[PDB]
Amino acid sequence: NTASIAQARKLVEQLKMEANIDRIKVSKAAADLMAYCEAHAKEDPLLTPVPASENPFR
Amino acid sequence: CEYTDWKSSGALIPAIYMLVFLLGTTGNGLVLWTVFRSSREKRRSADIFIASLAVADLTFVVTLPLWATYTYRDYDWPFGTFFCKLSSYLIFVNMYASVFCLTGLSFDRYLAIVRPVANARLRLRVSGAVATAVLWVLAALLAMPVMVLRTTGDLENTTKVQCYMDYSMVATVSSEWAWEVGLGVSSTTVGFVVPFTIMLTCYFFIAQTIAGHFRKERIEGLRKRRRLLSIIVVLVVTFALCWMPYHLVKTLYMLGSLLHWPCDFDLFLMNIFPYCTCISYVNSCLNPFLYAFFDPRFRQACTSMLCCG
Amino acid sequence: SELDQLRQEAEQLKNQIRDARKACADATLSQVGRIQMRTRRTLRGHLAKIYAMHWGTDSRLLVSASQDGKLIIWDSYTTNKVHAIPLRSSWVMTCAYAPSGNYVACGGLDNICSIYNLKTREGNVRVSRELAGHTGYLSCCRFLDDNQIVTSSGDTTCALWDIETGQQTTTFTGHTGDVMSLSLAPDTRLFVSGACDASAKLWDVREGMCRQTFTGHESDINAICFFPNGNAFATGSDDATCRLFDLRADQELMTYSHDNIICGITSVSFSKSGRLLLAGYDDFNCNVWDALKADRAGVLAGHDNRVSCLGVTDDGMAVATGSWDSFLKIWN
Amino acid sequence: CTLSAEDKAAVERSKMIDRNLREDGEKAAREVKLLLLGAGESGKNTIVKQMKTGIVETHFTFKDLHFKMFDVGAQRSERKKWIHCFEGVTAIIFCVALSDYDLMNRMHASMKLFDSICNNKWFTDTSIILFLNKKDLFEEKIKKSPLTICYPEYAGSNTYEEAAAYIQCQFEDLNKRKDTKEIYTHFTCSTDTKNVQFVFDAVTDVIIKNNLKDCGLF
Amino acid sequence: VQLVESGGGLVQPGGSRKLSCSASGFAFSSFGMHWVRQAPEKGLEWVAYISSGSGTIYYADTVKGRFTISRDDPKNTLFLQMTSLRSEDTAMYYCVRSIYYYGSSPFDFWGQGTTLTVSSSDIVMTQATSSVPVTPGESVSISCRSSKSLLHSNGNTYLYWFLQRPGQSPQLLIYRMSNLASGVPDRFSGSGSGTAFTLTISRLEAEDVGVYYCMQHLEYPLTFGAGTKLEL
Ligand SMILES: CCC(CC)n1c(Cc2cccs2)nc2cc(C(=O)N[C@H](CC(=O)O)CC(C)C)ccc21
Repeated sequence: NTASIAQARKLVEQLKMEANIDRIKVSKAAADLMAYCEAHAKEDPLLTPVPASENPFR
Repeated sequence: CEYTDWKSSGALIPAIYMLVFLLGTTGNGLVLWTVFRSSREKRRSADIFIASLAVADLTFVVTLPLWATYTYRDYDWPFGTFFCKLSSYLIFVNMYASVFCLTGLSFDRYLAIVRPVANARLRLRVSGAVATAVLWVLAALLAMPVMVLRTTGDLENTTKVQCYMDYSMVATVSSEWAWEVGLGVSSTTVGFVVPFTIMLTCYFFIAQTIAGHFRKERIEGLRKRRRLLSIIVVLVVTFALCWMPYHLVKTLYMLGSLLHWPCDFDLFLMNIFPYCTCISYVNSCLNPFLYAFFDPRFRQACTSMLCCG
Repeated sequence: SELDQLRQEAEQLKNQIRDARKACADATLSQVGRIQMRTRRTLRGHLAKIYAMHWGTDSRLLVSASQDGKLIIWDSYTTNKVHAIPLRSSWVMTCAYAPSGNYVACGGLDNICSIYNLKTREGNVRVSRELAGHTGYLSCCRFLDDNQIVTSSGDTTCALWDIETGQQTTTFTGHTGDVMSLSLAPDTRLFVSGACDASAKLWDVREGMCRQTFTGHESDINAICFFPNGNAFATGSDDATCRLFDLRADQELMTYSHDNIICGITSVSFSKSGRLLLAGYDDFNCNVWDALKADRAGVLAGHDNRVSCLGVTDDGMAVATGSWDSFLKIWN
Repeated sequence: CTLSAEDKAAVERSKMIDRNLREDGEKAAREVKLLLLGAGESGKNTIVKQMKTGIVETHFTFKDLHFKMFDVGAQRSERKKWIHCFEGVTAIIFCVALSDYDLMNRMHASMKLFDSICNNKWFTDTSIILFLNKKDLFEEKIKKSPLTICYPEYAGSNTYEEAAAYIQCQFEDLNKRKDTKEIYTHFTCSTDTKNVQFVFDAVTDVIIKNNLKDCGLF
Repeated sequence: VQLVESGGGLVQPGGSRKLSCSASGFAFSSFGMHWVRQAPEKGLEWVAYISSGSGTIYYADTVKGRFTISRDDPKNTLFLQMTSLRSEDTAMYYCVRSIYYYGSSPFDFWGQGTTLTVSSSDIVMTQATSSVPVTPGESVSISCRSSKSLLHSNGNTYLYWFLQRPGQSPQLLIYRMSNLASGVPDRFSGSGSGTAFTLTISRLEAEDVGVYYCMQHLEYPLTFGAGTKLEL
């Protein structure tokens, strides 16, 4: 049959599309991920608990 | 012929009473601890009775050191009237509640085992919490004459304070014998004869059901068929052996009052009765092993909690 | 024949991807003190194992689903039941609350995603649509908007559905194992899907294209959640590890594991800052991880069975957990 | 107190929801849940028709006991990702055709499936009701095709009573937890009348035995 | 969604009548119900309430002991049984739908009413203006004051606005002080302090001319202001 050849081609085309990606360096990505967390740290009640008077689930 | 205290009873009864106190409170204590500490939504539908039974048995033995003291002293009661009444009432309520809890388990087991798809709508209406609420109220009322008539006093030929049922409070006439008899008979009928009849009837049918459905795969089927029928006989026999001599001696002693028996019968019944009482206490110490820790999953639950906290 | 020539090209491309990623590995993420949450609310009412839970957008309502055949809409502040919805199929694996608060999605072993209308003239809750068309169980569903829902199933595919017409408009294929979970990007443009191939894929919602494939688990991925800014994912699997992936680097960035965790992960979620990663396990509890360090930050204990689902409110105020012990709990 | 007029009303609504959930729960608690498993091209269709695409649910009533059977065929997906959803069914009904012995033979596949379910961690305490199907076909085939085709060690007569008993034993000995579950075996065919009575009786025994554990007699 | 009242007409004082209110088009058993009365030349008065499930019943103290409210869910029917009727009871009686849950909108459907003729520490609210001359396209502000704060500790303000067009039963416009009723256009909006409230019509249409009512729903009895008429 040829069905298995067509399936092998589908794999090749998908991998080619993934091979062709402009990838960012990890040092930069890690730094940006950290920057988000620090910038919004003050906004997160599970990290920085809310005073009881401001807590809807008191 | 007077009264003879086989003498040695002044050491043996207090010693036995303190022993059943320690075994009874430790045993029931672990059951209540295990029952209230483990997950509730994963529990077996037996635990309300196991808890009620452990409470009745624990309370039944906890005031016992007052009676051990009374008996050790030569029937000379310190503490006074409030304690004769409180202790005696608690012993009686719990004597009734424990028996009713055992009867309740037999009935719950009957409904669950013998015709489980027919009785499903009955168990929801009479089993568990409904039964527990009723037996505790029923026990509280049956023991009520004890709080009313139990008093203290000191006879001229004794000169020691003794706890006793007064009766003159309700019988200022010769009819007094009828209060002594009516209360003893009512207590026996309700506290032993009726509950025992029910426990026997229920276990009989449970046992027929167990034998009938455990005849296949004659390795596992026989091990389970033998283990189950064996415990049923033990539960029935243990109950009767422990309570029967308490009710038998009490009944015979009353009969000898109306039927003028030889003084030797009255002295022997009076001297043996404290042992009959010690024997009845045995169920408070064995019940944890017959009904809570029989089941290996409970034994495992208790062991896991003890090994962790 | 051509079959081997194409398989050889595929292996060469796999290595180009490997090396392109290796080339970016000039750092690791590794190069919060203690978190102690308490149960504030316990939601009682389900009579069976809870498989799914989802917070609404007002941070007050919840929808949860269990095998007792019902969905319950809960008031998380008062514990009141707002609605209870009978299901046609008791084998419900997933549910979702629409972002508008108008609809609820639900389904499982019937291979159908049902859409329920919570705001009707009659006062009751009705099924508006049955999105039939998957051949395997529905493992996860999430709404993009009132007329669009994203589903994943046991037939290895994901789909974008047009609710009003009841049609699949886009089918997303390429996973080889059952697909276990979905997570939508904050802007709805991208999906991430986890599967029993021990890999995850990033999908372009508007096209049906798979943009990236993320590998690295030793076993099935059961749960995925997006990091709040949309550039990273956290996954959880049966290999008892959570993993953080970088969408711009096309790399694993960090792993979360411990020697005493040998139980699977059933659910993952992030706090608003993305600093805490929460994961539900088969140990009947939830571990809170420091997402940027991989230290354990704390433990949410209190369930008597497997924690099946987690969620964090949009305002970051609370964590809801649900389990097989039939209860939901709200932590803070 | 402390509630507004509308919160008191919201609470009353919540309480009515709880009442209805409890009543529905009590009804569900009295239904028998059966999971239907088996070999392909076997008796599963025979059993459902005599007793009476995603998961298929069939309802039955017999001797006032209400049953629900769940057919999980069609769902050709990974079993490990959903079979736990049936933890808690009263019993599993498993279908094997006796004729599978000379058709890897179908009988080998049928035993493998049985073992995967029987010894599954999610079904540790769940009993199995096993139907050995098409016994009339089996007699017609066994007289020409001996069981040594799939069970080389068999040295009995090639007839239904001995060969069928042999097959039953081969399945019942796949039970690695005889202390927790029983296998109920019935020999049936396309034409029968007793399959419903059999499931009913097997279920009644399962209910009694589960109540012995629940009641603490274990 | 429909409610149809009956049992009207002339009764002599001291007599009795029953109003029925047949419901259809909705899940009747899930809604509580209210009776609201309107004397021939007056505003609205709350009379009685029955909860869904019939757990809770309230009456105005102007009718308590003479009136009985009851429902029959299987027949979708709401009854009001009135005895010892007074000339004071001459009024249009409206059957009103109300469901309570987080996010619900109570009093969103009124019937048409039945006219009954009888021969011969409350929170109260003031609608200071009885009438406002208006033209189409004009911006109209309708005010209302309360004797008590309608803002509760739960954060909600329990103020409802209704519009009664000539020849029609009242329509719900706003159900939370600032939360607009379904089907009502963006022309309507509102706000307030908890004791002082305003209903705003950004541009008046000819079709919106009528009497606007302010209703309190914090505590029972429920109360209404006199009503403000727009004249166009
Ligand atoms: C409340 C104290 C306990 C004893 C620790 N106590 C119970 C409760 C228990 C039942 C089983 C274990 S404990 N019942 C009791 C009955 C008598 C009693 O009537 N004595 C008769 C006195 C007389 O009539 O001369 C003589 C006998 C021969 C009848 C005395 C004490 C009893």
